[PDB]
Amino acid sequence: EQLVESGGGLVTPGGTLTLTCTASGFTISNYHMSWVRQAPGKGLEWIGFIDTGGSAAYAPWAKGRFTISRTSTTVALKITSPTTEDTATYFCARGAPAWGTANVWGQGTLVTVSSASTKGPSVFPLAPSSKSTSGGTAALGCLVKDYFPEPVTVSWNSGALTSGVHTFPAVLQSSGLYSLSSVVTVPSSSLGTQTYICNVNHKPSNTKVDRRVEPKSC
Amino acid sequence: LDMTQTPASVSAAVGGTVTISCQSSRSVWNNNFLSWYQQKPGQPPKLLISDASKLASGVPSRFKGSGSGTQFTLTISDLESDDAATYYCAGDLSDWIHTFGGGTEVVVKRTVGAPSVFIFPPSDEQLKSGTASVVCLLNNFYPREAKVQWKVDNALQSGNSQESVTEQDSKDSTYSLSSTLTLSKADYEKHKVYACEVTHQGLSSPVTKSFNRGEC
Repeated sequence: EQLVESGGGLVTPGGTLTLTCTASGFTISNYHMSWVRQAPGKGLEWIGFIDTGGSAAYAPWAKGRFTISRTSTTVALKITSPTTEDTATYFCARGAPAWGTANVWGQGTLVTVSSASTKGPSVFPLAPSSKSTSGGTAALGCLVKDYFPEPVTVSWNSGALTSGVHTFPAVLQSSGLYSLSSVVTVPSSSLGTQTYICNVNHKPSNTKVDRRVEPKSC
Repeated sequence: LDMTQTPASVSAAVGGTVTISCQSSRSVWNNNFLSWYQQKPGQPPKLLISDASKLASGVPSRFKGSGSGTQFTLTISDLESDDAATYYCAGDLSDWIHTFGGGTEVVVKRTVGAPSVFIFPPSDEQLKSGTASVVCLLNNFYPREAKVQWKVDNALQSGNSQESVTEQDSKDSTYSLSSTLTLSKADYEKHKVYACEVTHQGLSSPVTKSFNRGEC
């Protein structure tokens, strides 16, 4: 049983965006469907739901600004006249949040309300060294700089390297662009032998970057 | 609030017990239409319990829901490292009032551990573009609070750094932190000694990692 969300992304203030969810492993028309949002760093907030007949109910704050609809195979959420306060991750959730049928949620899609343009990242090495090794263990990484909007994903060696990896939450820079680092600790004795490549994906700009990170020739 | 969830944060060591409370403004539907969720970073929340006490599929019995009417409790026994997460109750208060509690962070208690510290110079690639990012990594420490001070030729740097901290690790219950100092290429190349000074409960005295610009 699975819900797949789509339709998110960047939207100009006052514009209009629509999110859609489809179902796998169950029949979506047999259920109530809710929409729930979560602003960055905040808690879950129920927007509304729709019954099997197509009748929708909303939270008091959400009325007039959100429209929930459904077809035989989909459920959708239209966002009317978004402000920056509507920037959030939106989830489709089966049933209603208190109900036993709410064990199936979509992965969530980020809606960013902004007039700014999409921009792909530059990826820079965080190179291992003498100032970056302790006890036989070194650290290295990638600095993923100046992208918009969120999100970016980072893997190492195409997912083969996961132990000791830390990918940090993005920070919003004063420029209005995001930056994040991903690091991993490795044996210092491996730095000449083993290859370390961070795989960066910024789907909003359809940008993919592979950056090999090695000690700097100095 | 329609739903009042307390406390904001709760903590126990592995094997311990934590207790989370939720009170609704009026009785939930059927006196038990109350659910509990667990949420980790980058993920949707996962249903633990519905109907006040009924375990969702795949959820261990150490998650115990109790209560009725307006007063509900989530008791997590035999706490595991992977229980580090934020937890929410959700209620159906009739009249189509569907609402979440404000959430409770669960911190897994752990032996105090000092960070391993690493400093990274800006890449030549980035410098060509006119900006220099200097990064200091504080790796695998506990508890969460840590202080980073940047020094450039022993001048304390203020207002030109930003930091980010990871979630508590699901296996070893540590945190990691990155701090990034931003300078222009011109400012960077006018100075020699770049130092990251770290203060943490697991350290008897501050730890400093440094590099000299250009040096191997």
